[PDB]
Amino acid sequence: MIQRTPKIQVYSRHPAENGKSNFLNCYVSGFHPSDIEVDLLKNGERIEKVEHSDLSFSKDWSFYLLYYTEFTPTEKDEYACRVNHVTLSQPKIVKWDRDM
Amino acid sequence: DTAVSQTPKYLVTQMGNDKSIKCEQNLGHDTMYWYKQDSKKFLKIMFSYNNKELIINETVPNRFSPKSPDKAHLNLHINSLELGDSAVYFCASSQLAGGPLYNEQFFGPGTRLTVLEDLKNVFPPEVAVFEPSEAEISHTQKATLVCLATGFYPDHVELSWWVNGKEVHSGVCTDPQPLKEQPALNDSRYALSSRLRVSATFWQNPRNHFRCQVQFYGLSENDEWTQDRAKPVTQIVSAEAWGRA
Amino acid sequence: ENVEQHPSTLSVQEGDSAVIKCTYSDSASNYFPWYKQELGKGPQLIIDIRSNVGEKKDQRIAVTLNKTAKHFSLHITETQPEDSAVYFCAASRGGAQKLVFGQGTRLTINPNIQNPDPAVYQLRDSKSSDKSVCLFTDFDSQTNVSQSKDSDVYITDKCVLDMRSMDFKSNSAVAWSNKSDFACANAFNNSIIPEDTFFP
Amino acid sequence: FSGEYIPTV
Amino acid sequence: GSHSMRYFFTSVSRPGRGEPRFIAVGYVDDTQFVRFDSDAASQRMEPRAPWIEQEGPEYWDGETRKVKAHSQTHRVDLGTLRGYYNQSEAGSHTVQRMYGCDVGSDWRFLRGYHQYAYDGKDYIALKEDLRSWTAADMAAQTTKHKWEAAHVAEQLRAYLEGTCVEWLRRYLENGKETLQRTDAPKTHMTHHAVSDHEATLRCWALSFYPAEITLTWQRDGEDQTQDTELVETRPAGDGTFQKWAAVVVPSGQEQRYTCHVQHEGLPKPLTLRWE
Repeated sequence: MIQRTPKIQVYSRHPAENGKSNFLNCYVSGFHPSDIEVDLLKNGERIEKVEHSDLSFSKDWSFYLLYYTEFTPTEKDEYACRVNHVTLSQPKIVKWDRDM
Repeated sequence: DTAVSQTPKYLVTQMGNDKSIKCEQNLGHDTMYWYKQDSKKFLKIMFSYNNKELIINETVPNRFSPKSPDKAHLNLHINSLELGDSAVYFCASSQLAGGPLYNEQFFGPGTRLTVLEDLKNVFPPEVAVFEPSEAEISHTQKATLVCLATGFYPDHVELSWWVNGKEVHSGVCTDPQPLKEQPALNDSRYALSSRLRVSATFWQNPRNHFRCQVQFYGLSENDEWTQDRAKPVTQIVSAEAWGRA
Repeated sequence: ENVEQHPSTLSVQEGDSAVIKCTYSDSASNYFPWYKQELGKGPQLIIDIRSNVGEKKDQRIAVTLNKTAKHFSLHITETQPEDSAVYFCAASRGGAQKLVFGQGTRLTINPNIQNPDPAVYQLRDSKSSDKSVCLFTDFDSQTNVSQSKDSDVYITDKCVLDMRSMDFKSNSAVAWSNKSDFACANAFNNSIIPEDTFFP
Repeated sequence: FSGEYIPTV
Repeated sequence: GSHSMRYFFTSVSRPGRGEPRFIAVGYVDDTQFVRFDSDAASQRMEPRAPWIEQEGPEYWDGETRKVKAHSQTHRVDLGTLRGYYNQSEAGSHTVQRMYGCDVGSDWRFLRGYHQYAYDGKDYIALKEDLRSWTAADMAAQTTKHKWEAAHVAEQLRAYLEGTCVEWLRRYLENGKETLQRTDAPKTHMTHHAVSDHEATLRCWALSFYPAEITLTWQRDGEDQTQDTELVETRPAGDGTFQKWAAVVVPSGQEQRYTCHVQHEGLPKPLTLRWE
């Protein structure tokens, strides 16, 4: 009955050039149990054509998942990753950053 | 002591009726099972239940409806009956876990079920005992009694020898399967034979009582017996004899 | 999804060896038990094989596994009259998966007969129900009994009782009928013993 | 391939 | 030159809401190549790599059956383990299982695995020699003995030493090009101040496969972990991976803190710094 809370990483597949097509990845990892709720955000709004990886786990049995969507980034647009868990008070929201 | 029990023993009704079978084990097992063993002794797994949870399902003529209330009980309700349900249904239970470490499946005594187009061709048996010829009593100093249980349908009998109010097995041999009195027919009655061989000296003593006792399994306390006929209720048919000199 | 049990029936003398050979068609099966079914009662595990061990033996019965060829066999060495039963071989993949049964084999261990004193005696009754019945008892294992060529003369199959106090086994058959024309003298069709059968 | 055999805890 | 096949199994119990959720995935090295998800529609084992798509019907029929049988087992266990630990039938629980085999540059058997976990914690697992067991608690202790007596190892091992490895070879060559590629890290560096007069230094590794890579920041003769902040290697979704390491540094000696980037597929190791 152990509980690890998800570590979150937001970034794109390739480098972030405005105006040409890329992928917005959200990597949840190191968490337990397997139930997790993960959404991607465009300027505060929920994205719908969002796929995810198949569930897997580490050497320590903690789970990891990759949520990802196809997007062309812009000046204005800010993207964000929202992740809710059993381990989490309120949903945790993480903003994209082209250099992290 | 401990076992996989299963009621009723035999059972007989006709097409499109509704019947239910139960089963229980106090072995303390994970799993329980249901097998159908058809006319020619072939066993086929039907369902299974690990901890109320159903695993095996094979194919569900969904007339066939299992039900496992707790780990230790397991019932099968069959609805709208088939002449082809004429089979013997076997509860069993195993224990999955530790490998399974212990793989054997434990069987119940089976619930025999024959389903008919028409219950009027059901009959209880006539029981004859025949006292040993004096021929063999000289030539061997042993005495074979012969019992005849005849004219019954379906093949639901249990024949036994009682000697002096105790049930006897030694010296007994009972026919492995019946004869059909008309091997031509589908509806044919049956005829069973049995043999009790005793010492000639044992025979020659009329404080000695021989009873051939055949259990018939028939119609219950709900049917439609409409006729100038007994009503083949599950019943016993006995017949006696005494020693001579 | 299939298991072949050969042979369907099998007769063996009280001394000889009995071998039933089974072939399963799956190749990922790794559990092979044999079930003994005495008389329409609940099948019972006599012996099973898991590990890989190409031979598991327990006293007078033994199992072989040659899993590459997809076959496994029950050996009954040391036969006896009790050994008579219907034997079933099964194969499964272990764990929560289904056992698959063969057609099963009908095993008769014909007993070794005493000092064969074959005879056909006639018994009578106490009577309501017609007949006399005729008893062809004591004969040895090498006699086979076939039926009548009558619709009204009833002959049962060979059968073995064991008077256990006097270590005595004996065969017999029953034959009964309606005929005023019945009598035991020729009641049995067949090839009797030569024919010593004491015919009082 | 993936295991043809698998035990039961 | 090392390789590996690794199957991953997760079944998680849904009290009241049907059967348990069951997800299974297969990997060679750091490529995923098959999957199974019970909630999915097809209810078959699925390809996730082109070189396996090659495989004929019996392979796929076959893999579908075994992986289903994997969940039936896990399903039984789920109850069994409730028993073992004395647990309400109302809680949910997670069973995890992973096994597999490693080969060397010779593509011969090196190592074997088979491990098991209840509620994300060690239960029992197969020890290094594929013959004895390590149980993590009182419950698995039960299971150890029973397995020892039940000869469980003896079978798992034939798979792990044999059929596992046979196939890992088969896959490696049918997937000649995907599996034995060696995509080296596209590196660079970044500057972020925070502070005003210290500054964070970030060494990037990108588009590299497999995922095994070392990022160190330094002395300027050799190393540093005051604040070499380092993040979990992460996937791109194209088959390759990413990582970075970072140091916060005093503002006018950025020019003697280098970053080293070791990886397969790099002929000679890369040293990298911000002039």
